[PDB]
Amino acid sequence: GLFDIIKKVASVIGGL
Amino acid sequence: GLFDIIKKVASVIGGL
Amino acid sequence: GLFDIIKKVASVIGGL
Amino acid sequence: GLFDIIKKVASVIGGL
Amino acid sequence: GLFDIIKKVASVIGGL
Amino acid sequence: GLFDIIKKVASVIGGL
Amino acid sequence: GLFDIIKKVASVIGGL
Amino acid sequence: GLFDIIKKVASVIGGL
Amino acid sequence: GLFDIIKKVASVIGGL
Repeated sequence: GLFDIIKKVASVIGGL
Repeated sequence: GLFDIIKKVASVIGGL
Repeated sequence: GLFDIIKKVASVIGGL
Repeated sequence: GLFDIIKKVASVIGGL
Repeated sequence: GLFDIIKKVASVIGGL
Repeated sequence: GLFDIIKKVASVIGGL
Repeated sequence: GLFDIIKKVASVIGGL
Repeated sequence: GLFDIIKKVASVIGGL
Repeated sequence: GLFDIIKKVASVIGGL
């Protein structure tokens, strides 16, 4: 039982 | 039992 | 039981 | 009477 | 009577 | 009568 | 004789 | 004779 | 003879 919401985000990823 | 919200965010990731 | 909210944020990650 | 010029721009909007 | 020029700009908006 | 010029700028907005 | 490798990069250019 | 490696990078360029 | 490595970096350039 978990709730997760990722919303209205923008990113410039130099890593990963 | 957990609630997580990540909202209206932006980033320039040099690490990772 | 936990609530987490990350909201209206920006960062320039030099470490990680 | 007004002049407006938005030129050579790029952005990563976390808000709005 | 006004003149506005926004030129050669970039941003990572965490607010708004 | 006003002149405004915003030129060659960058920012990482934590407030707003 | 030179070696050049540009790898896994992303950018938001306000200039140029 | 030179070796150059630009790796896992990101930037928000206000100048240039 | 030279070796150069620019790695896991981020920046917000206000000058240049």
